[PDB]
Amino acid sequence: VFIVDVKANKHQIKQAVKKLYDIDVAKVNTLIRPDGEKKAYVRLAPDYDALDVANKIGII
Amino acid sequence: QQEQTIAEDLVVTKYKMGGDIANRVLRSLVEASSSGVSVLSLCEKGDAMIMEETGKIFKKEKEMKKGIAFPTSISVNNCVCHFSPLKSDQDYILKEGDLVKIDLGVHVDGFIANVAHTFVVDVAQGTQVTGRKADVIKAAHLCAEAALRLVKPGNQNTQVTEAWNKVAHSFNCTPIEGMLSHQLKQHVIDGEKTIIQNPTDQQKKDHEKAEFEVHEVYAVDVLVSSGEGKAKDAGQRTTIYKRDPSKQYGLKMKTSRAFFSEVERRFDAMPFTLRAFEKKARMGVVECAKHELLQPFNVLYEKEGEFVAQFKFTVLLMPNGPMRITSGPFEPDLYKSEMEVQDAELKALLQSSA
Amino acid sequence: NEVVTREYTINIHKRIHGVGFKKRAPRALKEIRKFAMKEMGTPDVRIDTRLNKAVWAKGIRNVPYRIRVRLSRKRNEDEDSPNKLYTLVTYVPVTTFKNLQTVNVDE
Amino acid sequence: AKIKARDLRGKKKEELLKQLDDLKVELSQLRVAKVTGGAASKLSKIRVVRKSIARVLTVIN
Amino acid sequence: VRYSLDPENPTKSCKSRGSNLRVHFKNTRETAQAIKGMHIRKATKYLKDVTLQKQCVPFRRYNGGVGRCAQAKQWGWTQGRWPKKSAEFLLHMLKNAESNAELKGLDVDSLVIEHIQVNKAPKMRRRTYRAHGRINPYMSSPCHIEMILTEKE
Amino acid sequence: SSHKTFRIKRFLAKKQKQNRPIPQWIRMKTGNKIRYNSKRRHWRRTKLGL
Amino acid sequence: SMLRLQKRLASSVLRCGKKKVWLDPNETNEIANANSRQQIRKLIKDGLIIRKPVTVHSRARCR
RNA sequence: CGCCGCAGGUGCAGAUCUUGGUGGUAGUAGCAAAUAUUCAAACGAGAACUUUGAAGGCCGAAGUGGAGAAGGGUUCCAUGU
Ligand SMILES: [Mg+2]
Ligand SMILES: [Mg+2]
Ligand SMILES: [Mg+2]
Ligand SMILES: [Mg+2]
Ligand SMILES: [Mg+2]
Ligand SMILES: [Mg+2]
Ligand SMILES: [Mg+2]
Ligand SMILES: [Mg+2]
Ligand SMILES: [Mg+2]
Ligand SMILES: [Mg+2]
Ligand SMILES: [Mg+2]
Ligand SMILES: [Mg+2]
Ligand SMILES: [Mg+2]
Ligand SMILES: [Mg+2]
Repeated sequence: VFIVDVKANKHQIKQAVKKLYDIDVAKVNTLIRPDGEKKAYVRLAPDYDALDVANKIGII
Repeated sequence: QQEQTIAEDLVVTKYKMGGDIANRVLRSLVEASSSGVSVLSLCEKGDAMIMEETGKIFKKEKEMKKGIAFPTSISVNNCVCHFSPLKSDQDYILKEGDLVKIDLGVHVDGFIANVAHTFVVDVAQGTQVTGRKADVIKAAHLCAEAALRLVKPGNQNTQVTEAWNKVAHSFNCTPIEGMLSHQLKQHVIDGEKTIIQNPTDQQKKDHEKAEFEVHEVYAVDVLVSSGEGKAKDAGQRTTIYKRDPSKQYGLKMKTSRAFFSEVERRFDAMPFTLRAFEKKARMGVVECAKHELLQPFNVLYEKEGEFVAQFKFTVLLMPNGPMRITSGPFEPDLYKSEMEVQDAELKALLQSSA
Repeated sequence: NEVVTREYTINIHKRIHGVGFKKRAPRALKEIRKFAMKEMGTPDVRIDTRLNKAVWAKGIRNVPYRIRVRLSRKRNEDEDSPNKLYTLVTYVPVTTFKNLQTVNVDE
Repeated sequence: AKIKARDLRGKKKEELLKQLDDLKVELSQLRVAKVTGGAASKLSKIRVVRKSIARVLTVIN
Repeated sequence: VRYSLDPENPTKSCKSRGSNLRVHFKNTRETAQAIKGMHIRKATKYLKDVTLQKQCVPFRRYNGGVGRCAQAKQWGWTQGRWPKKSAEFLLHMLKNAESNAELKGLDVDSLVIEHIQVNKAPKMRRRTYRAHGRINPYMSSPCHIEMILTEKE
Repeated sequence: SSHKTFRIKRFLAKKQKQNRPIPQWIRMKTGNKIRYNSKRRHWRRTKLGL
Repeated sequence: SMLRLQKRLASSVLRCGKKKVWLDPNETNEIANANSRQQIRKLIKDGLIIRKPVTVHSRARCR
């Protein structure tokens, strides 16, 4: 789960996550929060684990 | 009313041998601590020695649990206490002339023997270590002897902290702000009978005015800094946690529920380390801490270049003189200070013993 | 003795006479509580839940004419309360009320 | 340990973009620490890194 | 703080005070005049009787529309009531007053309410809604209370 | 309503973020003269402009 | 102490109404510790929450 | 501030005067549309009103039910006061 820019579409979020974190993502769901910030649920590839990607990001 | 105490001679004996184990593992730690070693390696081998020794002792009563009462914590010149790096975390390399501070705890029947010591590594045989770091360890050692001498039921708890402040001002040092020693009963390291050192207005009013009572266990703990007395955080992961059995909450995570169950099986009531688990443990610990099911033991830092020393040990209170079951290997022959004690009471207590 | 237990029959019809339809059954339990206060001298009266059902068995206005209760003076078991004794009023089902006297019930 | 525009002006475009990229990575980690508790030291470094990003971009432009 | 009617012997006197207490001024004034000059034990028993409706306070000044009662014949009056909130507030102030008495050291078995006064506190404002789109006040009338007890026997 | 435009939702987002108490440390600032948020809005009491 | 959340959760887990939810009056503290639907499921399995039967509306008189 | 001169947005009881404040009325009118509550326990300083259980009732499928449109805009949901 990420807080992304309000102008970024699903394609931009998909490429940004791949470039910044060197992982492959399956799909991106997008909503805009009531406070105005866009939130992206970024599902990862089956061969990638979100648990240890969260460790290397530092949000565990 | 059903809680156990030192009234049993079998409790006396298991205190002594558990303290002897705690002393022999500090001795093996201080001998193994040479240049080029890793603090992570030292902590994992120290806890491995504790686990096998506790398993091999008291094998005739295995309904209870014997093991770690406090994880092996090794802090070096910048960390106050509660330090235990993980495998994924960065390591520290030990160099020449660095003073390191090791805390350790062993338990039987939930009753706990606790001990710490500060010592410089790679010290040449028979030589002298000087500097502003060589008097903070001496003042802390005099604090440990002060606690040993005057620990006796019939004294006010405030006499301890004023004595430590007096010897600190004599040595031009100060204690660590808001450090608490504790009274130790069965499966308890956070006893309500607590001793404060370096207080302020806010902590003094939160403290309790109490008098020491006969036939119990104490863990006198002194933390002396040669600097100013500032302890904060610089973004290091907190590893040591302790379960709080008074509170509970409905966990919403499967991994946090499994992690909490693992705490119940292994370290149910006493502090532990995340090293014993780690990929799922780091996730399962933050949500339990968020709902205050585990009390974090935060790592503390000071300004770079300052130096702190720890000295703590369990002391048994019996009316015919208190006794020591855990001791740290310190020698004043190779350690001297540039400033001496000028108080008559302080020089009297270090001379006299029970 | 203050741990006494007795059987009483309360003329609910007598004490409810004149009360309106929507106040009859609630007034019956106030008169039962007053009955226990007078008979046992205890300010604290606890109506049993089965007796509450018996009073309300036929609705809010068609309260039974007679009820057979048992009054039990007991120690409060809570020293913090002002009252040393309380009366527990239980329900006693009876086929008929003829020739029924106020009797003493042993332990 | 700071970055000055005075000594940035000798740098080429390639290493200027490298220095900007490292600052952006550092800031993204500082935003991570901000929402995961972090520390007062890392929170106060957010403005310093943000100023450094502005400094590098000003010299580039 | 500056009381009115400073005690003749401040050594043998204890003081209690409350401000902006959310009770009716008119009810509390009548209750205060009833317990004035009473012994501390007698006033405590009297205020407990008022809440139980065994003794009543006579409404002498603010008696517009106040009904009659049989217990008002204890006083030389006909109108009386049983202000529960006023009796409970004065009971709290009496417990505070006697607690100040043990703190000063004078014994509490001979205290007499020599002074008691109810002042009007600043009004709190609320609204009520009337027939033709009108808003009218629904103000509260809180009160300050001060009392002085004195040792005498 | 559930159906809304992006412009309206963005407007309500700003009003939501704006409707919050002032920080406690503001009272300690030098020459504050601020007691409480005078622009606090409740949904039932005062309606928004739109 | 206040089992409004637990009664609401139990009705959704049992797929019945709050009329038909029976929380144990003796194990009030055990119910109050359940803040998730899965905890409600454990209580239902362990007999601390029972789905009450339908009120009898017989058709014997009609038949 | 007094004295010699100078200059006025220079004197209040009214104007169903303007603004602000406060009384008597007055602890008064009143808190009366749609049948209805009761017992026990828990938490809690405190319970007619909260919660749970047991009763007795009402809406009676054109509902006091389950969902939506417009409108509201966080009222949603946990915890705490
Ligand atoms: Mg969408
Ligand atoms: Mg009149
Ligand atoms: Mg109206
Ligand atoms: Mg209108
Ligand atoms: Mg409206
Ligand atoms: Mg004029
Ligand atoms: Mg005028
Ligand atoms: Mg005028
Ligand atoms: Mg005129
Ligand atoms: Mg009236
Ligand atoms: Mg009325
Ligand atoms: Mg009907
Ligand atoms: Mg509907
Ligand atoms: Mg709600």
